[PDB]
Order: sequence, then C-alpha cells, then structure tokens
Amino acid sequence: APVTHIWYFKGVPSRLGYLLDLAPKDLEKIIYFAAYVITSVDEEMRHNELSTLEAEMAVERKAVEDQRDGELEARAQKLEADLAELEAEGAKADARRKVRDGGEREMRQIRDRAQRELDRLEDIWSTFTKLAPKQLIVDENLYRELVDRYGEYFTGAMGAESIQKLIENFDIDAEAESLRDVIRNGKGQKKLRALKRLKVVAAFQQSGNSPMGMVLDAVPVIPPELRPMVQLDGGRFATSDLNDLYRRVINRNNRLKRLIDLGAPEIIVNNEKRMLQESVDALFDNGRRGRPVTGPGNRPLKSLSDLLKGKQGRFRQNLLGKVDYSGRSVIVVGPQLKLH
Amino acid sequence: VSGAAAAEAALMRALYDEHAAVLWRYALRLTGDAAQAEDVVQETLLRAWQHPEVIGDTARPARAWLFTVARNMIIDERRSARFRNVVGSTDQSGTPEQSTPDEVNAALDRLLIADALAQLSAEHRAVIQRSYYRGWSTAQIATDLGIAEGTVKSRLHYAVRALRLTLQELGVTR
DNA sequence: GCATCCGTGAGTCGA
DNA sequence: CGTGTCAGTAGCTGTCACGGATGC
Repeated sequence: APVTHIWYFKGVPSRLGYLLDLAPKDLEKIIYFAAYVITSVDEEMRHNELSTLEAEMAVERKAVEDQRDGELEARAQKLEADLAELEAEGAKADARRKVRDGGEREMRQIRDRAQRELDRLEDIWSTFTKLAPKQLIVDENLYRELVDRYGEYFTGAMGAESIQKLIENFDIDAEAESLRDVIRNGKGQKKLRALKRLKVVAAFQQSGNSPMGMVLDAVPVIPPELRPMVQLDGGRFATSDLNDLYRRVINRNNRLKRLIDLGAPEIIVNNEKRMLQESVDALFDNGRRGRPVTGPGNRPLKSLSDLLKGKQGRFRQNLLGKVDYSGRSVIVVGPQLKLH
Repeated sequence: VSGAAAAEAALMRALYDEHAAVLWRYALRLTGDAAQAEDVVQETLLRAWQHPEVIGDTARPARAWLFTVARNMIIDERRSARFRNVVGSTDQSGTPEQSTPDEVNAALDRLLIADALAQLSAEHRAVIQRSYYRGWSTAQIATDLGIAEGTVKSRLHYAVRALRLTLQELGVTR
C-alpha cells in the first residue's frame, strides 16, 4: 500500500498541506484512516439525475414521518386506554400520574428516534448535493450511506493512496496561476498564506520533478554495514535500532499482504495500512508524530534522520570534525625554552 | 446477497469497537511495547475472524477467548528469536563499537614482496602473480601461458625459493 | 482575524 | 498445535526563550 514520507506531511510547514490547500489536521485525519476524502465526483451525472434522487429522498423522508406519526398515535391511544382502565380499577390518581409520565417519556423517545433518522437523511442529502473533490467525511456511517446510495456518482478513498490520487488529479500550472492571481491583487492577511503556498508549488512547477515522490511505493534499505549487528562476549547479540525499524516495517507489510490475499474485512486491512504508515514514519523519523517507538527500557529508537541531527549527527560529529599522528599529555612550564 | 457479505464486515467492526482497545491494553502490559501490542491485537482479531464459532454466540464472552489467544501469542514471541537478539542495541550506550586494525604490517609485507618480485625473471614473476595473486589452478596457468603442466610446477617451485633467498638476504623473519 | 501550541535551540576535551 | 467464566502501561512536569504555523 502506498505510504507518505513523514518529512513532507508532519514537518512544519506541511508541504502536502501547502500543495493541496488542505489543513494539517485534516491531512492527519486522512492519512491515518480517521476520515475519508473525495477524490472525484461526476458532477454532470449528478445534475442529470438530481431531480430523480431528490424525489426519492423526499419520498423516503415522507415515509419516515408517516411511520413516526402512526407509532405515536398508537402509543398515545394505548396510554389513554391504560389510564381509563386504571381509573376503572379505582387506583389513586398519583399512580395514574406515574403511568402518564411513563407514557409521555415513551412518546418523547419515539419522536426523538424518528427525528434522528430524519436528520441523518438531511445530512446525507446535503452532503451529496454539495460534494466536491478534496472534501473530508469524518463520519464513517455517513460515507457508508453515501456509497450505498449515490456510489455511482462519486469516488472517495482513505489513507495515503487517496492523497496519491489527489496528487495525480492535481493541475500544477493551474493552481500556480491561481495563487499568482491571488498574489497580484490581494489583502496581505490572506495574501501571505498564498505567497508561501506559491513558494511550495512553483518549485514542483519549474524543477520538472513530480510531487508524487512525496508518496512512496517502495522504501530503500541502507546497506547492512551502516546498521551492523555485533556479537557480544556473553554469547548474545546486539544490533542497530534501524534493523528493528526495518523489521517492524517488513512484518506489518507482510501481514498486509496476507490480509489482501485473504480478503479480510476492510476494518482489519485499513487498521493494518495505518500501522504500516506509522512504521515507515518511525523508520524515517521516529518520534516526529506522536510518541516515539520505545525499545527495551522505554528508550526511543534512533531513526535514519537521527543519523544526521545535532551534535551527534553525521555532519558535526564525523564531517566538521574528525586524526592519526597525534598525542596528548599534561603540560609543564619550561622557563629555559625559547619562544619558538 | 451482497448485504449478507456486508453484514460480516459490520460484525467485525462491532467486535473491534467493543474489544480492540481493552485487548491492546492487556497486550501492552504483557509486552511493554505498544507497537507490539498493536500487532498482537491485529493477529488476535484476525484469528477471531477465522473462527465463526467464537463470533456466533453473543451470549458467551468472546473477550476471554481474545485474551487467551493474545497471551499465547505473546508467550510464543518470548522464545529463541527474542532470546538471543533482544538484549543489546548499538545505538544504546554501553556497547563497544566495532574496530578494524591498521594495514601497517600488511603494507610493509606488500612492499617487501614487491621488492623481492622485481628481482625475478619475467617468467617466474608472471607465474607467481597468476598462482597467488590471481588464485588460478596449475592447469589454468599452463593453459594461459601456453606451457606444460610440469613447467608451471617447476617455475613456481623455483620462484618460491628465489623469493625466499631474497627475503633471507634482506633479513625477513622466518 | 488573534490566542494557542508546536517545535527548535541550549560550551569544548578528557582517562 | 489449540486457544474460550474476573482477567486491562509505567511513568510522569521540577527546562525555557522564541518564533510562526496551526486552530476556535
């Protein structure tokens, strides 16, 4: 399953959020299987069938309301009959008040159970009417209903493959010139946010490299001598953390292959793709998003990017400073020595 | 129908929503690694999907079966493969870094061997550089140089002793 | 349109 | 291999200045 490079999603500012004009939290919901996203919608087919679908939705709402009113009438008549019967039995009026409050509670519950269905239908119709690409649907049941009803009209997806599709269905030049039109004449409050977006987009435009590189289909493995596994004098072994990260990536990817072969339920496959995403994220920059993958003893494992960061990174530790033919010893004053 | 196939996915999602987090907490205590607890949860629910006998009866607690399966998985992880490797990390402090010795002795020996090689005939040198530097067989050198088998044998036999002569004349330790 | 919050940095060399 | 009554982290905030993207 495709995966996103954590450097361009979680790294501030979010490069993907600047390219697709998507908010960082919305992108976080998309990648890690918390909200679906609409990749495409056949707007002309929706227009040519809007009247029929509207009539069908109205008929469904009318049927819901009719069922509600019938059930409410039945319950109210049963309540009145029960009160008359308990009056014929001669029970005290306070017990009749108890039965009355119970009946009113039941009728309230029925009316609310119907109103919730009416509101669900209202939201379904409203979402399908105003459906456009790059829209997010955090409610999973709402998206399920949308696919069950108007699945012929739109296409949506989750995870990183959805963002891959969005990058594929993205006009670089058109978005660049739209940002330029906003930049030429605009209010600074809303113009600076477009200036930085253009800074991100014009690079992909001019350079000639596709933004698709931000989503990975294959991940490279560093040669083994740079992540060596040594043997200990006690017979046991000690390996590099990069080996553990690569191993977890491999494990979850093979499990995902098993789930794809077996046709496992979509819940398991999606929850596995999320774990594969987090594993690649830990391999490249562990701890960048959320809590870091801890090894034995609650110690955060070092990532690939950790090989280059700070004073202990490759640059400052092995490039800016390194030597043979050298020594050191305690110093002692020598008055008889000449200055040279 | 197709709804019959969708009902199974709905059922799996329901058992997810009711047991996944608690099973994750249990596996998290037994292992101490959250990334391992997620794997245990995925595998346990996968085995739950493969056993309709556990998902059939709702009046019987499937949570206990899930905990038992997770416990067995976790104890299976705790054997040989973990036994040997799980101990040390190179990034972790307290582990000595690997080192390689210097090539001083090898370079000096190479220099002396080159000097002793220069004082050999073109034939003997071209044979010892094909037997020891290229690692060919006797018949391979005989085929390349267009000479006899015993010829290569004798050339090697003498060139070895000539190099020994030169080295002992220069004081090379036996 | 602005308060919130996230992520960045924080001496060098030693046995 | 099969698995099936409760069965649920350790640890921890005793850093801070500062800037700007992120968010109600």
